[PDB]
Amino acid sequence: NDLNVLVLEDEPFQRLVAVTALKKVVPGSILEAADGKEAVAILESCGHVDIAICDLQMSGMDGLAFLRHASLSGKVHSVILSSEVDPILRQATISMIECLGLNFLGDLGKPFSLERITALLTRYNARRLPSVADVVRGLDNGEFEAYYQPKVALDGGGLIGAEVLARWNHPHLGVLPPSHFLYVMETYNLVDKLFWQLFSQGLATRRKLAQLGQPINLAFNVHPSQLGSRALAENISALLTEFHLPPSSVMFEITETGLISAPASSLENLVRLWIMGCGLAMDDFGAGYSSLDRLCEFPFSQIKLDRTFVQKMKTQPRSCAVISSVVALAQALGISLVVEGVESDEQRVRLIELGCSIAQGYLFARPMPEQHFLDYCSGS
Amino acid sequence: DLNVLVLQRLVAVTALKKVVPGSILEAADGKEAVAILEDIAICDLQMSGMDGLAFLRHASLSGKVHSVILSSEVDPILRQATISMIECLGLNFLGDERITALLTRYNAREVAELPSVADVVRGLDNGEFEAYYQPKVALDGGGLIGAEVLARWNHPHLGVLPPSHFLYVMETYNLVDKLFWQLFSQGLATRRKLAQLGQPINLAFNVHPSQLGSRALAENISALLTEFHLPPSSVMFEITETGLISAPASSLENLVRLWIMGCGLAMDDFGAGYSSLDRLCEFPFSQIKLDRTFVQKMKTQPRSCAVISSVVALAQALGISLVVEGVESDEQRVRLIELGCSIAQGYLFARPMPEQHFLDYCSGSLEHHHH
Amino acid sequence: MNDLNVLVLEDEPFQRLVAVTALKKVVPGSILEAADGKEAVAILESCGHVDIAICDLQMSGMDGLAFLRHASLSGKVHSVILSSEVDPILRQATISMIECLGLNFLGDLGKPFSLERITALLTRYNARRQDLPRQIEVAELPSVADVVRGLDNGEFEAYYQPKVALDGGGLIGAEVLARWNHPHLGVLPPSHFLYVMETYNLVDKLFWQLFSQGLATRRKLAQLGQPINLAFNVHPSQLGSRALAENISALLTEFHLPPSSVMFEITETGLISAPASSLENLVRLWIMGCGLAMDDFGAGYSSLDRLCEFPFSQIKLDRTFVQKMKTQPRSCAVISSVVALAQALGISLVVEGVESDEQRVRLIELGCSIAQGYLFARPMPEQHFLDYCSGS
Amino acid sequence: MNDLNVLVLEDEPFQRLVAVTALKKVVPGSILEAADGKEAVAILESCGHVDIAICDLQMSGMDGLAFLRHASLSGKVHSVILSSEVDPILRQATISMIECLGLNFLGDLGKPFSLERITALLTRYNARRQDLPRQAELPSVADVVRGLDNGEFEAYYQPKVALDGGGLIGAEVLARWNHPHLGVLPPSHFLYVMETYNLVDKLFWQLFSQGLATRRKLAQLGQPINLAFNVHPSQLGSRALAENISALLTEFHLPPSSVMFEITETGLISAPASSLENLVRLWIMGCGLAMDDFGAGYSSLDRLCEFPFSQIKLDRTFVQKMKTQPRSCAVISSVVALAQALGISLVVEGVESDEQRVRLIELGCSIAQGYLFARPMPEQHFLDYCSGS
Ligand SMILES: [Mg+2]
Ligand SMILES: [Mg+2]
Ligand SMILES: [Mg+2]
Ligand SMILES: [Mg+2]
Repeated sequence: NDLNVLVLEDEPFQRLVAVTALKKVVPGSILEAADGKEAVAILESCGHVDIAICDLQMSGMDGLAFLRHASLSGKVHSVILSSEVDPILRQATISMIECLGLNFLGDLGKPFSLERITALLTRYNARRLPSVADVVRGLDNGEFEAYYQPKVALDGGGLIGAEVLARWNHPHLGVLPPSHFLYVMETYNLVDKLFWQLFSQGLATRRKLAQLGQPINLAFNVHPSQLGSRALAENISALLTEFHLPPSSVMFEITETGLISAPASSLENLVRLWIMGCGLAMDDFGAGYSSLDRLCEFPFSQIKLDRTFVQKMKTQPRSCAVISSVVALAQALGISLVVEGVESDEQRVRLIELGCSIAQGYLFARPMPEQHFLDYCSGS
Repeated sequence: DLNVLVLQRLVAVTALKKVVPGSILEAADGKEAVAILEDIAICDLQMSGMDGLAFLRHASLSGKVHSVILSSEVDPILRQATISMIECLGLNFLGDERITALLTRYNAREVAELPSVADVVRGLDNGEFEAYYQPKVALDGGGLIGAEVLARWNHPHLGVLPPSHFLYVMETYNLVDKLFWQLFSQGLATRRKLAQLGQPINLAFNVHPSQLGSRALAENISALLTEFHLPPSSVMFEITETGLISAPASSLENLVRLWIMGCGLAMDDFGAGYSSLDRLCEFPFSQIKLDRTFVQKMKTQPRSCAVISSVVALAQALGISLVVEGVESDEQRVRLIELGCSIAQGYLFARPMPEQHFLDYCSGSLEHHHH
Repeated sequence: MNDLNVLVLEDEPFQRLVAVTALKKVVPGSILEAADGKEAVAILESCGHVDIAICDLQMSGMDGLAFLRHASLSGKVHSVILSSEVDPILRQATISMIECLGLNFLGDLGKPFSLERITALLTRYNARRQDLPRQIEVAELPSVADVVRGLDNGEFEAYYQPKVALDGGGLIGAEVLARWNHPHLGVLPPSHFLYVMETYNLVDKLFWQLFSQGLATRRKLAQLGQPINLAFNVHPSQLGSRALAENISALLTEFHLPPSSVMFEITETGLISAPASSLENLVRLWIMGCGLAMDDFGAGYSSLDRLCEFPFSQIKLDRTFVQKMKTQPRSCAVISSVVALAQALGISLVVEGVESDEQRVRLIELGCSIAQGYLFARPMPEQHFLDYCSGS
Repeated sequence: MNDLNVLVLEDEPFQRLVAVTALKKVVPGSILEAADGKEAVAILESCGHVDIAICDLQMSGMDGLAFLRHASLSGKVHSVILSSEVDPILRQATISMIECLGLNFLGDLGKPFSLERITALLTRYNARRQDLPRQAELPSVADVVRGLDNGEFEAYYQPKVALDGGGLIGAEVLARWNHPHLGVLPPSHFLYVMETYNLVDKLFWQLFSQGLATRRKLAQLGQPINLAFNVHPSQLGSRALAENISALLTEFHLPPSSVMFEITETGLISAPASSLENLVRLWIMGCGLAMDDFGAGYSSLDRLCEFPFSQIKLDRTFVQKMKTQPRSCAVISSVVALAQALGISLVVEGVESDEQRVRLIELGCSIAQGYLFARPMPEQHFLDYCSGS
């Protein structure tokens, strides 16, 4: 009311029947393409397209490449498939449409039953938690921004470094945390993609900080799956070069858990980064069995313990004992320890009493976007 | 007749001008060693070492060094990783006078060893891996229905090698993807010739399970098919039943795109789980294949025959093809025909061949059929 | 949000520890732990509700799925998370199978078990909590103790289900099936006791009670000139005892019965999961001359190869195969392959769960020959069964 | 390339089936399956040689590392393949730890087994078949059963001492076989088997009453040295343990406080809650409790609402690693810090040279065991040792 449908249908009689069925039910314009090249030109100059329709059973490798064109244009919202999808590959097909960053509206067979074209229109406008399609589009569209949380010294004011955190400017929900997209990115293998957007932003921020005479070390989280990648280390350097920042300006964090399930060849990237001089933190330390055995076998330059140690100090003396033990450990290996989630002064002094040097939490600073951080940094 | 580059820099070099008979070059950094071109590179790898990590890197794709002694005895804790890191560049790793001990080791370096990681990375980089082709044939008559594309290494000293001598390496070092694209385009080229000889014959490529998780496998396959002006159905992709079991969660995206494109999809080593019949049901493979042990155990085991029968019925009821592997003799060829099998691979027809042998096999076979 | 309730089923103490440690950090509420069926059913019995069960679908020490089935009958469980992110092709089928139990599928946990991922699944749960069916403590799921006393008070009766030819309904044999004459709940099928008996090693006790009620009946049939063989289910655990085959033979002799008058049935999963030492009893029953049937068949072929000679005279197709015929027609191809298999081995095929005549005709069309199900005859107590066995 | 014997250890029957199915297609030889230890050991005894053991170090109903240790001593096993690619950082330690047993490590299998990866490991095996071995009389199951049924096991005692001085604090009670033919044997030659055939408990009640006889002597003498007895996880099962321990202490006129129980970290981790209730019961009774073999990490601390341990003991390997693995010194430091902050004692084991006695002092360690001070002794020697002090 009024919609804008684009049908891709090669076979001319089929085209004829389809479009004619669409006139009856579809309030609004309708466009027509006899192949990929003609459809990609209807795109090359048109506004929004509410629904794209094409036939994946009949063709085939054209239909797929089209949908990508549909995807790349940024101009299409939803998809109806003009053949019935096989029950056994239903979810496969939907998921495939959604990794294009298109919404799957539905499917139906030629010649179209008119009641079925209504069902899907009603359903469509009825769409007026984020979906897979949403995440992919958000990512293909530079909506993801880097946030910054400082690692400060507990005693004094301090400013030692920062953890780069992923946030998403949602056009309707606003700023969101990883739990609302990492699932999707994790499941569909977009983590790498997000990583490189953020790593670039992060280095740009690192430059502005070097321009300002600030030794703020920027720490990035690396997903274990990336650790298996052939050229991660070689790509991190190429960018560190392109940006004229030195290795040591920068640090990569990997959880203890994720390090457990990491791919056979993870070490090839890890020796790289270590030699290079990049700092390497083992994050959420104390999560597996052999935590102490791990530090032994890999020269991590930092250890981080998480929100729960701090919270548990007061009510649970065993936490204090392990905080102290860890302090000793970092102390004896000559590396840094960051204690996360400090929210109160009580907590802060206790940590000092125990021996901890670095912290993060809402006491000092919540995660911040580039500018608020830069301002924060101009001040210590 | 012996080359040394190295990169206190004077202690080892007078200790070298006392040892190595030949041409001794030298440089202070990457840039100056990269110019020092116009056999052995000794290396300090607590250079820490991005400069310590520019050097070896041109060196490797330059084809300008073969072997690497480090100028430092690194911390045993990441000695393995560091060795993997060298070798992964395609450079051989000798070690850390113990000095002269390894310089005559490899100036000399007979039942000889399995290839090193470095060996395999090199061969991969220097076009030494070649597609071979084994025909799928109509048991009744003499094919020719298709061909499987296999990987062999034209190793410079050892001759032709089967995957046992390189695939572990590539799997552990995430190099299988790189081999696949090499052999895939080789196979597409052969498929052109095959059309050009009037023999449209489907070619099947084995896909490694890890590859199915890769973001744009199917689309690349798609682009490449367009480049070679070949239709999707001239090509097939085979994945082992167990491989599919261990496959990444994203795998179905690639499989559905291939199916939708119209390439064939074969489930290879059918029956190796655990859920075999259930799995066939949930995905529409156009072909399943039996391991060669099924045909071998046909004399001893009435059971082997039974499962062949069962699978023959399974494929005919799904309207898909069945390939039986391991056909080594004529008596097992006729037994297979009683059982209702139709397509086969095996030594009786042809072991895997390099392109030209395969083409000549094809010509001959066509000529035989026409009489 | 509140006292979330999470039960983790994990066999392997180091995975359990990793998982539990991660859950403690992030889950608001209690984390419960089970290493085996016994802990798991105990935890279930004492709990009022279990909001999320985290389950590993292949364990050595526990059948995860069987616990889920039992759990679904309890009323107490909202949702399931799987800790094996396995098998892409079979993933939908695995989901639906969970969903047909009553259960809600939340997602899979990775074998990392990343804290971020965990909170996603919790937010996800928490957004569904209301829309989910109420948790009630169903009193119809007899407790372990309660099962244990029934089994000590002679209230388990043998029922008999005929196996018949598909064209006609001519009698061929029958399976003996366990029913519980529950003092106050009525007559219960295996859904209501078998899983408990399996988990507390009480199956062997049930088998000896039913096996002799059955031989009694087989004796009466012989006397009637009715050559109907009776088939008894042997659970894999029972194969544990080196003397099973010898105990079975002493008992057959005691009842004046030849081995050929009887058959034993083991599931495919059971046969697969048994140590070779244990598989030696089947070889023995086979040599004695008993029939042997491999039960709930249909999954693949690798069970054919466990033993030097295939000891089985019969194969039975899993009940679900008839239901899937319309629902998923590719399953007709498996029925065909299994028909072809049985014929090639020269053994018989039974197809179970035949309820309508439209199924009967299709099964005949596929080449099936012997069948069990509601369409022909319900499980009967002895006298109804005996009377049924007068009509040819 | 033929007549191999391959042993597959696999807990989980579908995984075992897949592996065995793959193995039969490709191995020229025999494929032997073991679903547990009871089966692994039996296959071991009948076998005479096993070319390759395929083994999962992370199983539920079988300890894969234990079995490999036992196989290593039998000298019947050449190579190992691991059925998991687990843990890239800890991989080199794992390989070394295996090679230190005297087994050649071949590689990992992807734990749904590929055919071409099997024949690869096969070609690797063949290449390495004639390599130089390494390192010894292993008694059989039958032998252990009769040995045990015939009172051949004796209690030995190892003092726990102050690292400076040599002051006596306590003693661990140890097991030794007084074997009719091959002499005095340590647990390396019997415990694994007892562990896997449900015989440990029987060994325990013998040595416990032997140890009680010795404590009671010490107590009549007014020499209060607590004796620590190792408890195996399986025994935590029987809910009667503590009643039975309490009843013996009574029979011997001793209080709970005179005695201590030791349990390994991995033992503690492997245990159902139903079992840890038993540990608590001993602690409520007033027995001492130690966690043996400590130092992997911190996860053990959080299994019970109350930590029931008064003592923590590091493994021999730590003293040993001090040189060839300097980083481990940090962990000792760390454990010292832990133990101290917890207000419990820390025992370091396997101290040989006074050189390494000095470093432990630096690091902060106080209590110890090892050959520097006193080697395990039979009753009477130990009774005299104590008399000195
Ligand atoms: Mg982090
Ligand atoms: Mg193949
Ligand atoms: Mg049955
Ligand atoms: Mg001890």
